Amino acid sequence: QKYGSRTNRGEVVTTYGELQGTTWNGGSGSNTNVELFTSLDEPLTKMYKFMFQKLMDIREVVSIKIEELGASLKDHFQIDEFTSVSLPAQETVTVLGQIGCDSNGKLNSKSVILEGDREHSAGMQVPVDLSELKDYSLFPGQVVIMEGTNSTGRRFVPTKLYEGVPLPFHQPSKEFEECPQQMVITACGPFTTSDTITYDALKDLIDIVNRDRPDICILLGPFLDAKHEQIENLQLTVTFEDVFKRCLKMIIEGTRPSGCHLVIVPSLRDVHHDPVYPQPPFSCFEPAKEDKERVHFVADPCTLSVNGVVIGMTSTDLLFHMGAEEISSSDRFSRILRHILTQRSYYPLYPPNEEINIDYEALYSYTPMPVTPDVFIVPSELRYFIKDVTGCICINPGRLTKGLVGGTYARFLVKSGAMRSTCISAQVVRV
Amino acid sequence: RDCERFKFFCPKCGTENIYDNVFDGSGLQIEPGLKRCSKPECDASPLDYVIQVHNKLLLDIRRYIKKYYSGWLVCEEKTCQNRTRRLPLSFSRNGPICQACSKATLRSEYPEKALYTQLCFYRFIFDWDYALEKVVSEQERGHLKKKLFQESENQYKKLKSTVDQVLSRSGYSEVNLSKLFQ
Amino acid sequence: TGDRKGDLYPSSLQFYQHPPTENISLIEFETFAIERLKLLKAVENLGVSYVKNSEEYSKKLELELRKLKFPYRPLHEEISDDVYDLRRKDHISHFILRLAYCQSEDLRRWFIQQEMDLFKFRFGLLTKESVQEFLKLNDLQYVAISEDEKNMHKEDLMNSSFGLSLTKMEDTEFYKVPFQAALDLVRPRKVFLWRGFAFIPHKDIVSIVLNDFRAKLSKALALSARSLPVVQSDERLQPLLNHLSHSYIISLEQIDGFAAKSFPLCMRQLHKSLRENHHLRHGGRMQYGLFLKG
Ligand code: SF4
Ligand SMILES: [Zn+2]
Ligand SMILES: [Zn+2]
Repeated sequence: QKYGSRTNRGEVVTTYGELQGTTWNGGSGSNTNVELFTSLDEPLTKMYKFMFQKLMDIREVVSIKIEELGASLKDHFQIDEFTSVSLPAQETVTVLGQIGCDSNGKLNSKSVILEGDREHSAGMQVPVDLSELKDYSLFPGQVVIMEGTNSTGRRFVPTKLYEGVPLPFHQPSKEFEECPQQMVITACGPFTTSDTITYDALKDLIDIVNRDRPDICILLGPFLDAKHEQIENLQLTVTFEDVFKRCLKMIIEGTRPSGCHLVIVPSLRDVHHDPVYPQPPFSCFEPAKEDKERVHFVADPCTLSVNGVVIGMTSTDLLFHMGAEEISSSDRFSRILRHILTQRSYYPLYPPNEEINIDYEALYSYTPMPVTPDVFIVPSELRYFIKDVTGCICINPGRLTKGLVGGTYARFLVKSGAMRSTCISAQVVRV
Repeated sequence: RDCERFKFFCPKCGTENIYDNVFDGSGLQIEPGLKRCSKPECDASPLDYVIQVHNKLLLDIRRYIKKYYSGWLVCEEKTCQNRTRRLPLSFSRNGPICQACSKATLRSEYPEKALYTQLCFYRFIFDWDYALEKVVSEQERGHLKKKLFQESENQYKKLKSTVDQVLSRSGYSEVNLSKLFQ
Repeated sequence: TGDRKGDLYPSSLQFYQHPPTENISLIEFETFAIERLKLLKAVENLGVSYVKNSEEYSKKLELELRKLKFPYRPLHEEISDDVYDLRRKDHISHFILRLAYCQSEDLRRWFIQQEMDLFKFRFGLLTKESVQEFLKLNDLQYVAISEDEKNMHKEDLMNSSFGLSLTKMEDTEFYKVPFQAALDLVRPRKVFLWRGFAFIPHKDIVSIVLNDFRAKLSKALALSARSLPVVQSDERLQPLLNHLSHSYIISLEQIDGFAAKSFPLCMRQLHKSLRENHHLRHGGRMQYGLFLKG
């Protein structure tokens, strides 16, 4: 009722980049090449056996994460030697470690501990005293290098916190120099109103897709939300798989006129899918022979290449997860986004939030960020935004539905080699 | 004996039904658990709402997987009993060293064996053939190995297929024999 | 060959040369380990109690193999899925026990002995055809002569094998073996030698096979003991392997109690005297023995 009678349909709630006309048109995915970013590491494309984690394996994965990031930072900063975190230090020493909270609550400036890696510290921890640090921004699981002293052997006092070093951007090949600008419409779940299971917002978005004919449509989960009031109280008369199959058929068949490449990203809130992160791609739907080349069932997180433009995307609410734990000396979202980019992982928070199941071997294998993406799609319960963080266009299109009321989606234009202005324009628009 | 039993609320009467075996009752009065509601005044058959049973089973499996991946650790020392989500990299020969007392090992609150046994139990409470062979007696087996229960057998097979599918994706739980023998 | 099978397990008997490469579950690991430990302990107990050639030994060993579901009989049908499963069991369990039984020389010897015994039994249950198949699959190359060569040396073969009739000989096929393996036959001149090979008809052969097996197995155990540090770090498998060898797989005392209440006064007196002096004259012995029989 409330959604159907909305009056702000099509309103542009946020804008960035070159001004464009009131109407956006795309190439219908004609001269479009969508693939997974070809990096050294193989992508997650199939289910991996889970529910069996050895504490030793988790220890090894965390330790190697710290060690690898510290090695890269040491080469970049020309640091001579790292020192064990636990040992006393009367003079200033450089220490590599990861941040954490001394208790189970939320991190605060008086509850910070630094845990070293196995190579340099035997995994030992030390309390941290942030009284002598003038500026800082710390979240649990953050790999840091600090110059400080430990006079009592019991409390590390940092004096310098080395800044993060983001990965270099992608240097596109000339193969896509002559390709036109590409239009991407991105939306995130939930796709149905809190009190309905009819997917009205999804129908409106599909109508928008057919109207504007974008080159890529990135749909992020959930598609059958686990927190939907109907799902939790067991009022559904059909199986979860059937509802999800109906939703996917609606999406794929309804986009036939647009000829738009669909990129489907699962969510941890998908009640019908495996609850593990990194999430494998959906595998319960077989597109018809006429839609096989258009539909891309990708994994969470995903690094996509679109005519040379690298788009990073994750369904996980990274900003909400890290905002609850980040502590700063004095834009918060920009700080968190820079933290994500500099840590070079799509989920650097450790321990994770209570709402995400992390398989740490798969996390090690499939969460490293190959490069710094040209566009980074990070849907969040927080407010929509389009930010420029260290040259990367971070887009939060919100969620298509916000409770009983309609939500928002985003549309942006990407061209490889433009001007670094790989993102010509971007807009958060209302549904 | 330490596994949670399958709780299903009747859609009609709303009374909880606890399922711990494929079959309920003794002798010729034995029938599959999902044939009749636990409330005598209730005539609703849970086998009618098998879609709801499937959905509740999937939700329960999600709940147990979430419990396992929460990664809660408790100190084995009675005088410490420190409970943390964070796994420290400082290990003794027995496992992670508790950072509250620095003298005892942290044990998983919900180990992999617990989740594996829970999934195996959910498979057990829907294993028609196993119940017939092992649990059920001779006269009861004869009474249950006839018609009038074929539909219930098919529905139970479908419900067991879900737990089998979940277990097929479990590593427990995996031993790589290549790493052992070289 | 249902879903994920292959030619990896041609024959029932094997020398256990190639380690398994699969990824198995912890439950499967434990089940296989314990089951083969039961099998080997049964082999040891039956060897102590009975003569290994005895029929009681064979019957009890067959019963144990059937109870634990291990391959013991051939099947001239094909590689049925169930059969495949059994063979897989055998192959994995063996190596698991190797990991369990390589830490100490004592243990090693024990393992070897039991394994040899089992192998011998299984060989004893192999039909000649199957036997040859086995001898081929492992490149043992113990003959098999052609029919044409057999006719070529017909008279020599006839005079070589004791008590072999013309037609019956025509119904038999020989094998070619290096003479270094037929020492016990050549030494008393009961098998023909031609160009360094003995022509042996279709009891002693098992011995040679076993010798080879034992050599291999000893070598393997040495290597396993050399590769122990890699396994000790896997806590999951440490409680099992480190302690598998010590893994569990009317009463006289109450008589005194009976003496309190049920025993008639005669037996009470006899029992009191017996426990006081640990000796009874003949009459007491007879009376008390008959009562305890009763
Ligand atoms: S002989 Fe023993 S049982 Fe019989 S009357 Fe005497 S005391 Fe009683
Ligand atoms: Zn009822
Ligand atoms: Zn403790």
